[PDB]
Amino acid sequence: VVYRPDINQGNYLTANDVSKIRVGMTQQQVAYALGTPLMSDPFGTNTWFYVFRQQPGHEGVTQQTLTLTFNSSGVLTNIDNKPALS
Amino acid sequence: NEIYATAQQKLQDGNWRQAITQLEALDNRYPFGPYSQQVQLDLIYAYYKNADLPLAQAAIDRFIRLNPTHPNIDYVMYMRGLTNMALDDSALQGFFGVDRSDRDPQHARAAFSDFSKLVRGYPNSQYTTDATKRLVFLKDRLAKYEYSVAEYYTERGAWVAVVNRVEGMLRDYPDTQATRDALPLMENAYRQMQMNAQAEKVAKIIAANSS
Amino acid sequence: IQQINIVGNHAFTTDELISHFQLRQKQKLAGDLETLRSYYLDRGYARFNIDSTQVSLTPDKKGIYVTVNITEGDQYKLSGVEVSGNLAGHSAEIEQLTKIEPGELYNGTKVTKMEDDIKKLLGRYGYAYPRVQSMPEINDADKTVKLRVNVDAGNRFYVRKIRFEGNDTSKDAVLRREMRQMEGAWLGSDLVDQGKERLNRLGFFETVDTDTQRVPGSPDQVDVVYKVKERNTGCFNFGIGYGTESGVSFQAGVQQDNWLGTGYAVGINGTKNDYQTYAELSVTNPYFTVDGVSLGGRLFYNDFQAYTNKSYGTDVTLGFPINEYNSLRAGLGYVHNSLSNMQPQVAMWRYLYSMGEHPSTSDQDNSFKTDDFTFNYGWTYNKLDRGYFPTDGSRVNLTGKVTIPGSDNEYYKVTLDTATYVPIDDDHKWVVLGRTRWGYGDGLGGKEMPFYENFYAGGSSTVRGFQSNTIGPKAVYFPDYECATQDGAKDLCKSDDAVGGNAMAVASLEFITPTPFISDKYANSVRTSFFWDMGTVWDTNWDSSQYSGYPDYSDPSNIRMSAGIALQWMSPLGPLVFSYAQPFKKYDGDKAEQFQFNIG
Amino acid sequence: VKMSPLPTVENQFTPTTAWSTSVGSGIGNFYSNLHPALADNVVYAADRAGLVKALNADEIWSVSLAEPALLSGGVTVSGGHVYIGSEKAQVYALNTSDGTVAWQTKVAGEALSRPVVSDGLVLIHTNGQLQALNEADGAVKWTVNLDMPGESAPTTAFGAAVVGGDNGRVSAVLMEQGQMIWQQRISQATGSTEIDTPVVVNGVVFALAYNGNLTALDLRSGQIMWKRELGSVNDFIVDGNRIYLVDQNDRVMALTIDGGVTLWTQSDLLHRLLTSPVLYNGNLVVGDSEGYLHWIVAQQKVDSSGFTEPVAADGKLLIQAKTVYSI
Amino acid sequence: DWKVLNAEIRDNVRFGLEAVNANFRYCF
Amino acid sequence: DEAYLEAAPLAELHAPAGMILPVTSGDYAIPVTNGSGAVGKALDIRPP
Ligand SMILES: CCCCCCCCCCCCCC(=O)N[C@@H]1[C@H](OC[C@H]2O[C@@H](OP(=O)(O)O)CC[C@H]2O)O[C@@H](CO)[C@@H](OP(=O)(O)O)[C@@H]1O
Repeated sequence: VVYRPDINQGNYLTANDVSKIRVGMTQQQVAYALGTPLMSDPFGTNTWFYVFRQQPGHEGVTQQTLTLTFNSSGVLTNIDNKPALS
Repeated sequence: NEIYATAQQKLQDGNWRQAITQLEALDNRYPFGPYSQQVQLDLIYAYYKNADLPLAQAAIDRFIRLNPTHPNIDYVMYMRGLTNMALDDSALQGFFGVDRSDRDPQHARAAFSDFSKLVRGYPNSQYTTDATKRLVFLKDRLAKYEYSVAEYYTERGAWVAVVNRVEGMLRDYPDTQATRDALPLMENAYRQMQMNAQAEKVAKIIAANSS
Repeated sequence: IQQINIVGNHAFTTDELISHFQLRQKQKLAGDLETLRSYYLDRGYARFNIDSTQVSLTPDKKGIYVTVNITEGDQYKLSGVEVSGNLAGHSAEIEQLTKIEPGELYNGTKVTKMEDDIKKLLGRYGYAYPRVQSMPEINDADKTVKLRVNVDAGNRFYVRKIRFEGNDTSKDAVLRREMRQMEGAWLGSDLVDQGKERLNRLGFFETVDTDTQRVPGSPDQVDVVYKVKERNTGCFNFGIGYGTESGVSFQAGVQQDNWLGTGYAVGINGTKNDYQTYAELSVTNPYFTVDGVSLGGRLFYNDFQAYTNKSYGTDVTLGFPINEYNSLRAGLGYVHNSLSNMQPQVAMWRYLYSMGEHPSTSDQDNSFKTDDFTFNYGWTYNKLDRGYFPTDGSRVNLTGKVTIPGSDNEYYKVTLDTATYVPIDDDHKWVVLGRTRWGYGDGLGGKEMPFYENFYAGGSSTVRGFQSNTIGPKAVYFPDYECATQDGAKDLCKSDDAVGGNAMAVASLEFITPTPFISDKYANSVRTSFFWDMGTVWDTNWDSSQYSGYPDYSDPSNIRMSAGIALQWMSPLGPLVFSYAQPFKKYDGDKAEQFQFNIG
Repeated sequence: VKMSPLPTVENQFTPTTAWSTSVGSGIGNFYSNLHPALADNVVYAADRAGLVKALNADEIWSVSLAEPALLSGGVTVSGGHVYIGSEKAQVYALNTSDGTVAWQTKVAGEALSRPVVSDGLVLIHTNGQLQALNEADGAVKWTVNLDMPGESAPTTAFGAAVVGGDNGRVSAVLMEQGQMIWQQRISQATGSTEIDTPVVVNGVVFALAYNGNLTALDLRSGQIMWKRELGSVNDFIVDGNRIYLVDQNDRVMALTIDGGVTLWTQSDLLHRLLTSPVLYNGNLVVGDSEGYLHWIVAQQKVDSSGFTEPVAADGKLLIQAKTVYSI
Repeated sequence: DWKVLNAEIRDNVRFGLEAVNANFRYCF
Repeated sequence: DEAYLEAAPLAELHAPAGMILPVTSGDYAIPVTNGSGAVGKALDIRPP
């Protein structure tokens, strides 16, 4: 009933770019393809979080979470893609 | 001559309005006269005590620009710190007991920076103990502002603004009270998003640093 | 300048090109040269060139001449528009912006408009810094131009932080609750402007401006800074009027639309004298919940000993938005009203008879009192661009009451306030304003609306130039005027005492102009206008038959009209209004007042 | 600052206007060279509005060339043709006996200078371009461009013209083709805002400009023979081995042709906005802004509206007010 | 700053004394 | 006034085993001072 503005959070992801990521890319190659992360793990690890969250007014919350774990050498070693909330 | 002796008596015993009237009368004195610098310092003091703060700032900037080095330049810098910190207070919010930390912090950041310059530049000055106490106060006054913003975004539901705002507090104000109390907001924000590994890391920090 | 000549003109009369010049001096000369160039570039003369300018003085500098020498071409047509480059989608929207009428006369301004529309189309999707350029291919074999546009979208930008500067009194949450751009989300250039408009509409600030700054060392992030300047919001008023004629006389109160920066709207008033006691308390919370639900209410007490009129009550109102521009309100209230020692008269006793009362004519010794529970409701529409001196948009405020079953009175009342602003000039210094008010109340179940709820009109707030609450029906008394009792006239007597009526209609038209002459210090605080206004109030159920020897107050056609000039000023101590008007159309008993002033 | 008052000197002569008549609307406040001309006992005149008249030397012809024409450049008459310039791009050529228009032609800019007829062509000094037109047609023969920061008319001799504009130089060009012969500096000032008709007598070029650089140059090459501080925008007269000048301050004076010591001055007309001098009946005549004629010893009132260059020929003095008069 | 039976203090504050009509205003 | 003299003392966070807290920035670092001077109303605030 009461109007609630749409809320967006996180960086914008699309299938056309998510399909671009491959094991072995450098941090600069990934940042170029997808852009600068808005979330990272500060507590002593080299992990980037690409969170795509949308909450349209009085609709359900939708979220895609792409987690990238890098080696301390600056090499992508693990990709974990959650397409939806549980 | 007579005007400066009168201004000195008004600064010590008389009215600050009479002291400023007599000191401003000396604006007709030679810029190179024996009291020119002493009068400029007396004017800065009178402007601060009368709350004519815009003019204390202009006169201090002029004084420092014209005399980059001076035996009492550290006194002037200390007065610069007090002049900026004095603009942060307000009589009405004080009278009613309003918690003012949410308002604009621009003046507190400027005062913090100038006191920092004082403490590092002249460690032997008699003013650095009081500047140290005011530096601790200002650092905490700023951390309260960052907390207030994180609390609002928690209420609106912008979970990433909350996570990044608190992460920033952990880099700029690591040891203040507002930071120790801010961690539950990050611990929650990482659970509304399904990021359980970091909610657990934060919970370990909260427990390890618990009273 | 004694003479401005144009050499080589053939398509237009010299006077037509001169009619657009400001010289009628380097800045005016440059402005006129650019105006001439654009004037031709808007009509297909793709090859138009300004070949030379001559500026010279007369002997002894008595005068000056200006001549410009130009070469005209011909009227070119635009054959089509070619768009290429890096379009990150959105090809259909650009193609839609790209559409032109076949053979349409080539126009440089239209090319600029299309280029800007493309930048604004991409900006709402987060492409804050695109590269857009266009250039013609001008043909010789035919009077045609082919337009090429080269677009490179660049990359998407994200917002890192939103900061506020100049927020010295208000809480950061009071500014921030009005934003539409979120931190940590993709940038949208329209959301930032909607935030700017909402900050202006509150009315707490003299100005709001923004800055989108790039983050050093980061190719895709910006910071958004809002800069505001606070205005004084409400004043405390206190005073004493002691004297031996009246004794103690006391008045005090406070009104703020922002209370210490907390966002609450608080109004507290009271006064005491030998004949009247009054008190009022009103508190509203604009955001009881985070979504914009507001909650507030008031208490009042009013004791007038002159007939005796004593009343008190409370009101609780809740309201909530349903759209960006619409909100609804609903609430409850209670009023106790006790009257005694009323002067016998027809309009009042008609009601008293309908309530079942049978007072004795010409004996003022009487009493009547009620306890009434009321349901209140209303709706508001608001899209004005400013709080203090709006220039565009419109506002509508429907409100009303219905008696709750079980109350002593049974009635309903409806009111409707509207206003619309339309600019005349692009700088919004010339504006035309229309204002209207409507209202109607009536009875339920055979009763009439109580006379203490009647509508009144006239005065500086309604129709200017008349004494307050003097427009409308006047009292007709039964047998201080001697006819009030048996010691005077032995029959019905009329008077000039305004009583109001069940229905009201008022309207005005105002022309808002810049101050003819004033320093820049007042450029944003003083505004003047000329106005023409009209209105009328009428009393349904007036018995035009039984009292056919007296004016028939049911006729709504007896419209009163006035016109004059007024000035508004946002004095540091509050809004002030000054006006003068001449009520050129008036009727029997209309007491004029020509010079009027009040605090807003 | 203020103009000197009218002199109190008693008029020692008995001059009078032989006849006068109104002509069109008048030049008024517009500065131009629309002076009258006289040839073969016929007076030719024009008004800025576009009216052109010819009268006997005692109303035989008049036409209006407007559809105003903003006519300028004055009227010059040579043989069979009359040439009238304009502040528009058109130059009008009319027959001298019958006044019917012969043709019109386009030029590169305002024809503010006097149309000068010489060696088969008409020289018009405009936009700073000097153009030579066919004396018997509208065809352009050639143009020459000059630097630029009213325009001075050309003077011709031996098949070449001497011209110069508002720039600091004077130039001489050939009449056969648009070929430059020489250029030289004649003026300088202390500031760019103060930097600015030549004559040739016995092979000596006499140049004058606003600046105080009155200069005498060799005709064949641009070698300066002498220079003096005197300067003025007004036309001047060289005759009898004497130079008769009207100074920038409206001083009236004469000097010798060698640039030697000033022979005499009269300063009682200073700031009265004098016209150029004319030599008539052995005396110099000037008109002022208030309608008085001065003999240089005598003064006479003619027309209180004021004055445009005076002209005289064959014993007649013809002047026009800011209406034509013959004295 | 201060200027004058009545007086003004600065912006936001006016007082008048002038049986009696003593009053003042203080704007926030 | 003396309100600044009531500010709470500073105290750092301990790092839990296996984690490192974020590396701090260079600013807002208060250096160690002797603390030998006067405080509050005791301080001679005037032209030397
Ligand atoms: C958009 C920006 C805001 C500005 C809007 C401006 C337009 C509002 C017009 C107001 C209604 C016109 C008056 C009218 O026309 N109102 C009806 C009519 O009123 C008799 C008329 O007669 C004419 O000439 P005369 O008869 O005087 O010779 C003069 C006008 C009026 O006087 O008929 C009544 C039936 O009731 C009214 O009823 P009511 O007043 O209750 O609405 C009607 O509305």
